[PDB]
Amino acid sequence: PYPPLLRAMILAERQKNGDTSVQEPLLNLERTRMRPWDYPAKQETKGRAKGTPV
Amino acid sequence: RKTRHDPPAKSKVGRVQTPPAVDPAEFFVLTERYRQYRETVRALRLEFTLEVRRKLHEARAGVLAERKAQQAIT
Amino acid sequence: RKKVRPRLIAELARRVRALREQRNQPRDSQLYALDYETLTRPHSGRRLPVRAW
Amino acid sequence: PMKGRFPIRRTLQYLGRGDVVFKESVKIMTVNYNTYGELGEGARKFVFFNIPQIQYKNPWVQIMMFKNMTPSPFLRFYLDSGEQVLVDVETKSNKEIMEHIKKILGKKEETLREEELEKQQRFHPGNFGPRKYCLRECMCEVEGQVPCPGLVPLPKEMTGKYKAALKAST
Amino acid sequence: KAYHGGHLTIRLALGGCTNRPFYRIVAAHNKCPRDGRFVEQLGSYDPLPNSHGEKLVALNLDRIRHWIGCGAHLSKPMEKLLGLSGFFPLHPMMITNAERLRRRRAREVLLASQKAESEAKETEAS
Amino acid sequence: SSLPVSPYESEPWKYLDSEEYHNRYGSRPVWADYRRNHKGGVPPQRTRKTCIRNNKVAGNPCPICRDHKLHVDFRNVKLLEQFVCAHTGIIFHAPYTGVCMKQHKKLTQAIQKARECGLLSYYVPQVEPRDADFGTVHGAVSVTPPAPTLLSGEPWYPWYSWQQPPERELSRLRRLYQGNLLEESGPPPESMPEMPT
Amino acid sequence: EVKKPAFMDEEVQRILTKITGLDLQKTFRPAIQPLKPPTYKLMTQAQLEEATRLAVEAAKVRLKMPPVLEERKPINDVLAEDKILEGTETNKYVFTDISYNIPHRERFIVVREPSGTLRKASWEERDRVIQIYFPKEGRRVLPPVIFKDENLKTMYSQDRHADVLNLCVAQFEPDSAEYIKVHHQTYEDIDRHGKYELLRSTRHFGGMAWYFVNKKKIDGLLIDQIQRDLVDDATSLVQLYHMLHPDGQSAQEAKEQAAEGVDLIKVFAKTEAQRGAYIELALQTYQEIVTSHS
RNA sequence: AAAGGUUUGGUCCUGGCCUUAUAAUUAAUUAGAGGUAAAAUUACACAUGCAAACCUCCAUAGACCGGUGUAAAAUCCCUUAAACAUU
Ligand code: FES
Ligand SMILES: [K+]
Ligand SMILES: [K+]
Ligand SMILES: [Mg+2]
Ligand SMILES: [Mg+2]
Ligand SMILES: [Mg+2]
Ligand SMILES: [Mg+2]
Ligand SMILES: [Zn+2]
Repeated sequence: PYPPLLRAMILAERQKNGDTSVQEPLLNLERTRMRPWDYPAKQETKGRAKGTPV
Repeated sequence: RKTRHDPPAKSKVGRVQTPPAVDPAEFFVLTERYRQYRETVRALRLEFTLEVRRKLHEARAGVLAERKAQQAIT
Repeated sequence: RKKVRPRLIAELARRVRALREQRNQPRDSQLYALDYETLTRPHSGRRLPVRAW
Repeated sequence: PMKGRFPIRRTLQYLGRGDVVFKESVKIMTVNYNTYGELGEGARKFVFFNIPQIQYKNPWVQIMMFKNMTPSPFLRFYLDSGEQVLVDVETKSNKEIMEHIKKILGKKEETLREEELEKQQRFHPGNFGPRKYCLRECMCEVEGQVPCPGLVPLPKEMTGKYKAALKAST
Repeated sequence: KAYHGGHLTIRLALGGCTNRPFYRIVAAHNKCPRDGRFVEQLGSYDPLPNSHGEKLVALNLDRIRHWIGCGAHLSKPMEKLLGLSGFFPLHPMMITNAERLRRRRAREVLLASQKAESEAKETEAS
Repeated sequence: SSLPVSPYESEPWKYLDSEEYHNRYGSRPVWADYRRNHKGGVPPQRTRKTCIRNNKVAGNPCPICRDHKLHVDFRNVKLLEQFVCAHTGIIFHAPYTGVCMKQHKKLTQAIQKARECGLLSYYVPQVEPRDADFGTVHGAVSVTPPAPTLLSGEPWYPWYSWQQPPERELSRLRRLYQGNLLEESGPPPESMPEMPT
Repeated sequence: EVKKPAFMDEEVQRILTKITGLDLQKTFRPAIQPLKPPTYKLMTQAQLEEATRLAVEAAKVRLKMPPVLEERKPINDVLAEDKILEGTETNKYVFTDISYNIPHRERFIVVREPSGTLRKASWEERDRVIQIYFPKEGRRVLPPVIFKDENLKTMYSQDRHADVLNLCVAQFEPDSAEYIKVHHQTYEDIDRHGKYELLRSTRHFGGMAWYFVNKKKIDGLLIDQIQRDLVDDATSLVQLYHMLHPDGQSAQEAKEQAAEGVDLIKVFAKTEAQRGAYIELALQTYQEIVTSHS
């Protein structure tokens, strides 16, 4: 579902524009699915430490 | 705030990390809430990203945009 | 304007510094060396986090 | 007494009375007029009275005027496309000249109003900040909201000094 | 200042006086000072209850959607504000903290009953 | 330490209709025959802070302070009108009438209170209604169809509620954080426990 | 079904404008405000008449009547009931959408209560917060104190009814209960004391006559219009009463007798007038004076 | 500026100085408490303490915040282009 306020703003716009429907607004999560936090990252784009000793 | 060229304090050389203790039941429930919350927020950020680009295209090359350009030339 | 003048020393310094970095690049055996008694890297003195000990 | 003839021409109100706002195409307006003659009186009056008003509303347009170079006065506009619009202003009153150029190369009232509204899009009355940009600096100014401590002292229980004392007492 | 690196963020800028806090919701580069240069003001938050007992939040939901669509991050207090409004889902830690408070008051209620029972034993002793 | 006591304290408006007022002031304002003593031709931009300090009176008491029977009350409209411009309806600044800053603030508050209660008239501009359209059929001011979760009584999102972790996952965390653990927590109370009092 | 006439009906606006009247001296009475030195123009009789015409055009826009609407219905809609947040907050949050280009009656203003319920802001809450973020000149965030019955009665004693109504239009919304309360209190005070002249040549006369017609108490306004020699207005008022009450005994009697002009007022007296005896007496006296003198 | 004082034996003109208003710093004399705002001789030299960490190792950050007015007529506004140590 959409968040409570954002759902009401969608349904309100439907009625204003003349769209008559009782369909429930739904968010699609397929396009934006997150990898696990421990998924291997890109080593090529990672930094390397400098060569000045402390 | 210090710069990278500043010398470190002598009262904190002994400092070592104290990681927080973990409650197994609450840690897992919280980890799942973050994953589900962040997925919902990514879907909404994408919906907002599309409205920005839709509105931009309508202004740049919408019906009204094209008519006014030719109307002026005529 | 026209009173802004070149800064040769800055130009020389930038190039010279960059050259030295390429010549004296460290190796993985040095950057990632470890002293297992203290669990601290000698190259930088970085002490590993506790959860990794 | 303000110097010169018709010193009203050197007032901001007069300069703002101009109504000819050129389209973005207009880049240059050359004015060719004669200082002596009878059929060029309107052209001479147009340079005297109207050219300041046109420049004031069109600061980026180059107005260059040439005197006694041709038998008759005319106006030539140079547009960004490369087109050249010649206007003949002989036997034409200064008011007539202004109306002619307004029609052919002047922005309409509708276009100018839209630009004004778009300019003010980012000003919001609800926004808080300095007087230069906003109506109210702080929410304390709003009626019913907690007033500024400087004008009106806060209750003791709402003060960090008091809260710290209780924590020590605990 | 001439910043190099960083991102746009939506955060709360603190205003007001001592013991009288007031916040401006703004979109700003993350490296800018808290109360300094911003890009747009997106609303305001008054955290002190008013005469009617209402904490007043103003959200420019059209411009907020615009800046989230352009990559603007959100600070954690602003993520909490959007959750209370209903524009965003409730933040994970808003729910967790509410659970912790429920578990902490349950202990207090139980202890008070135990103390009352201990006091009842004192009543039995007379 | 004995300031005189006015007989008109209860009903201040009475004084301005009495014969004593007419003889002293006639039909002119009470500040008409007052002049400020100051060096130079341009006077200071503020009047003296107050004419009365601890029952003592200053050298040249202001129009309000010099006459004790005059009372600055929102109900004494006839006195208040003398301190407001009849043509523009603007309250005069203190240097104009020569009243002290204390009485000027008191007069300003009495004038503002009198106007708010309608005792003292002022010009009300004619303003148009706020909204061009007066419809109340938009969802914001109307009824939104109730969401499915709201009708059933469920949380808006399933993860709002506490969902017991699987036992295998609780063991996986006890191994990962072995040696730095807290006591396992069960389901939280269904409602907020009533605050003990 | 024959539609009930509305306040904005072109026929109703015509009749209400006529009975209201116009007076360039009353409509443009000098404002007590910061003044500037007057300007002067030399004008011929044609130019002066043109300027008077523009003054009458402006007096028409100045006399535009304010809306007459029915009382709004309380907003009682719950968007959500998140009970997880019960007891975690002590004060209500009020969230206002302050996007510039939204009509004020189409903005979303919600309230998160301490119990966790997310509900829509009530009408009183909507008006307060819209003043705080879109402040309107003339309006105050909190309801002023002049509208209290004791304070309003003071304004009525000073014959400041047009002011009570001009303030009620600056502060309250036309559909609010407070707006309707003050207007109906002012209109009732004018009736009892026969002070109908106070609102003539003002934008508030139409609503007053509208209120009397709907409440079937035009008797006082007719008696006063006749005594002021405004008998064309009195006839138009009886036409408006026969338009909003078509099935009334008076409206059916005028159709039977095809009454017009002064006849319409006589029909009303016999049929539906609360005080018919007086309407005839004043109407008769007017006829005697007109006939006797001219 | 709504002006004023001051050249002469006297009048008029010209013309400068000064007075009256407003504000900041310092000083003399004097002074209860409370709320708020501000804090400032010096790019001269500095004892001492603190001001940058985080984290299952890699990385990321310490390029910010904070400070001063050093240098320079140094700038403003506007155009084009390309990038970012970014999102
Ligand atoms: S200026 Fe608003 S609280 Fe002080
Ligand atoms: K002089
Ligand atoms: K001399
Ligand atoms: Mg990692
Ligand atoms: Mg000092
Ligand atoms: Mg800074
Ligand atoms: Mg210098
Ligand atoms: Zn005084």
